[PDB]
Amino acid sequence: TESIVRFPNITNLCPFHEVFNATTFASVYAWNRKRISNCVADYSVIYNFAPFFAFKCYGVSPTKLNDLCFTNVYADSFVIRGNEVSQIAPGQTGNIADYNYKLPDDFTGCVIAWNSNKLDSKPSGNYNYLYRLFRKSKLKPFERDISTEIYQAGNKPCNGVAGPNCYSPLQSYGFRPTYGVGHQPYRVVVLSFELLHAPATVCGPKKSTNLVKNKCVNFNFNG
Amino acid sequence: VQLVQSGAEVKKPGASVKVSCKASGYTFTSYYMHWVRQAPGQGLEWMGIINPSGGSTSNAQKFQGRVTMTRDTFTSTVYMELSSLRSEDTAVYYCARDIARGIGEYYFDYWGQGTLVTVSS
Amino acid sequence: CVNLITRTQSYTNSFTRGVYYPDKVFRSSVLHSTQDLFLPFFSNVTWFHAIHVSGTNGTKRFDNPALPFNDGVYFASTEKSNIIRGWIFGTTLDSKTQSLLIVNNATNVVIKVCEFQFCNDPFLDVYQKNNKSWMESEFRVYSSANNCTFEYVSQPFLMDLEGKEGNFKNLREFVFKNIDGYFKIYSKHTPINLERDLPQGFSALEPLVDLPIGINITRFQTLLALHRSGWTAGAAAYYVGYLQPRTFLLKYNENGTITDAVDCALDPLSETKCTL
Amino acid sequence: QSALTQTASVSGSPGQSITISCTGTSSDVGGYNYVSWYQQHPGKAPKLMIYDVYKRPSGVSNRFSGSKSGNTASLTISGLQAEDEADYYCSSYTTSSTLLFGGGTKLTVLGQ
Ligand SMILES: *[C@@H]1O[C@H](CO)[C@@H](O)[C@H](O)[C@H]1NC(C)=O
Ligand SMILES: *[C@@H]1O[C@H](CO)[C@@H](O)[C@H](O)[C@H]1NC(C)=O
Ligand SMILES: *[C@@H]1O[C@H](CO)[C@@H](O)[C@H](O)[C@H]1NC(C)=O
Ligand SMILES: *[C@@H]1O[C@H](CO)[C@@H](O)[C@H](O)[C@H]1NC(C)=O
Ligand SMILES: *[C@@H]1O[C@H](CO)[C@@H](O)[C@H](O)[C@H]1NC(C)=O
Ligand SMILES: *[C@@H]1O[C@H](CO)[C@@H](O)[C@H](O)[C@H]1NC(C)=O
Ligand SMILES: *[C@@H]1O[C@H](CO)[C@@H](O)[C@H](O)[C@H]1NC(C)=O
Repeated sequence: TESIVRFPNITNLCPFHEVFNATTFASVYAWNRKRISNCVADYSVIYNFAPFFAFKCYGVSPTKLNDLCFTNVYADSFVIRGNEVSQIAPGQTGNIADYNYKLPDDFTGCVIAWNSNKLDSKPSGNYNYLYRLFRKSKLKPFERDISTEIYQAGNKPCNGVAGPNCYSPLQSYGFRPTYGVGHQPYRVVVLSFELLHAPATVCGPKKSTNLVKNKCVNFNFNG
Repeated sequence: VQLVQSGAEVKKPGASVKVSCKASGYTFTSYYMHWVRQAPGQGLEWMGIINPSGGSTSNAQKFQGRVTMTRDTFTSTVYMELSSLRSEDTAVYYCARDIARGIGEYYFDYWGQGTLVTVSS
Repeated sequence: CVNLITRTQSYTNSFTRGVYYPDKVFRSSVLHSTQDLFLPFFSNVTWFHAIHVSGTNGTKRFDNPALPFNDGVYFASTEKSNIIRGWIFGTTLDSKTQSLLIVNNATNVVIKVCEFQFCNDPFLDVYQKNNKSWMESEFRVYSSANNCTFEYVSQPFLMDLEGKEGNFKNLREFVFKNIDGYFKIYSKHTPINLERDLPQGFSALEPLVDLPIGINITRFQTLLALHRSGWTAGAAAYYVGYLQPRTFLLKYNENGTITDAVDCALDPLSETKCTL
Repeated sequence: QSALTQTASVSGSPGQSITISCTGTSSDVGGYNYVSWYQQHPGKAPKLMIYDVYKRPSGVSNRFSGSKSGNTASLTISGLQAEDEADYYCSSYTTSSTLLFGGGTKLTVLGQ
């Protein structure tokens, strides 16, 4: 007969003005994790931002995205070298997957990546954004590793000296305009979703229709 | 907060010595006050506690009863005493203060000044 | 900050406690078999009894407060009139990392996760200002208040000792569980009679706050409240347990309440009732 | 007693990060979680450098980091400059009601 979509009464838009068009994304080894809670999702501004080189949503579909919701999400920020833009996909190994950032094997979120080279780069070159070149083992999913212990690449115990067989775990790219568009620095935003076990809190401004029972319902009640 | 001890002191073997340390810069009664030893060029050793609030006068089992430390709040000084010294110790003595208001944990700082009690035939 | 509180030791058997609602459901007359973090039945739970003296005869005692935070804890105090006032869950209790500062004065709870300068013995000083001058607390717990996130400023956590009818009042039980970037705190205040040590009874617990913050918490220690006169002779009754990953069968009652449970592992008898 | 005995002497180079060890009765370090690493500048009174296992006091330049596993303790000095030739001493509260001081670690650095 009728459909009920009774949702919480609130209008505070979820933080996105400080997520995408932020000042400067952190480096891949120091990635941000901005928890989002107690608001209403407004994924329209994401498409309003720019046409994205990658938008692969591994949990749900982008059209399906705007009208469903979960408990609380996380937005992670990156700027990465152009080769590894696809490496954010769940399950892979490279300079960044096993050393800097790896999505869980059952990732259920979204991945966004677009140009910033003409936007945020320097003709003389920027070294602010780093990357974890070396690490002892694979980096567990959703882990923020920050230490800068010198890798033991030689028989001699390095113990922090800088020299042969002593390589610092942290290195940086060039970020020059004189780079091919296929490998130039790329910003990344990753969104993470849960499986709706806890009550939902944050989603799109779906109009909360009236409640009518005893006849028939397309009940939603946040799931 | 600087401390001060007595000057160099010398005794013959088999005699007594009575060293003193004066506290300054803080509340004398609140903080503990320890005593330590080390033979010239050798490792350190720790005597005991003279907590000024009430005479605790502790000591290790090695010096048990041999060392009789006494407090003095009015002069904000600490008095530390020996008995029957025959060339055994002849070491440098430091009055020690620990980093704790009230009940103490034996982490030392502000190691007094340093006195060389000397015993030899 | 001052270091004055000393702690004694004891052990006792938590007969059967710690069962709590894993999630909000109206499951009625349902024999659910939820597997989660719980307190093992008849486990050996410590009996920390922190004791303070006005201060005299320091008698060389070293301090010795220290507590781990393996999985979750079962702080289950019994003390009558509020002295246990909050906990300082953290990982280093220094200016390096984050740490919660749950503090429960007479009218609010002041969860203020923040990089704090917790020294070796935190405690709340309630000092008398005038002849009456109400009551005022201060800070010897922390001295830094560094870069950090927001507070939680909710309704008081522990109740205000509703003890008119003359009994030995609520067995205040909390289960602080940290998982997947959340802080889950449960509560229950079942009253008891004069002489009790958590008797039999499968009484359940209810979630109180689900803190969104996520930290590497690995140590904690409870904050006492010392009535300044040097301070008066304080006392407390800790009941720090330690949770373990166990499989429980919960016997939900008619009104959605939980009244019975079984750990499935204490005895082959319990396992057989767990597999039905 | 002097149960806590450490390395007699250790050597290093400017810039290198050498760790010195504290060894003694495993009850003393295993039972209680208190260690201390007072420095000893030759010719004058010693002073503290890290009062707990990994808790530095004021004025130590955050150059020394502690560790502990059963009967282990270290400072992990960052640079090992020429001024760090000073003697180093370990200490820990005991299972018994006493305090034991280690003896040794006359650290040396290049320059002779
Ligand atoms: C948000 O995006 C707009 C797009 O023009 C930009 O002007 C603005 O600076 C951005 N916000 C911030 C805080 O940078
Ligand atoms: C406690 O202190 C008082 C004085 O402060 C002293 O007379 C008494 O002997 C002390 N107690 C013990 C057991 O030494
Ligand atoms: C309880 O278990 C603990 C293990 O931490 C043990 O030390 C203690 O002796 C036990 N006490 C009793 C009464 O079983
Ligand atoms: C109790 O704590 C709240 C925290 O919001 C504070 O505003 C209030 O002043 C406190 N009152 C007293 C009496 O400490
Ligand atoms: C906290 O972080 C900020 C940002 O880096 C820094 O400027 C500040 O020194 C840190 N410490 C304190 C106590 O604010
Ligand atoms: C928490 O701190 C301990 C302290 O050594 C460390 O071993 C552990 O890896 C840390 N965990 C996380 C998730 O950072
Ligand atoms: C449920 O609530 C009713 C209402 O008082 C009560 O009569 C009944 O005993 C309750 N069921 C229980 C406690 O199992």
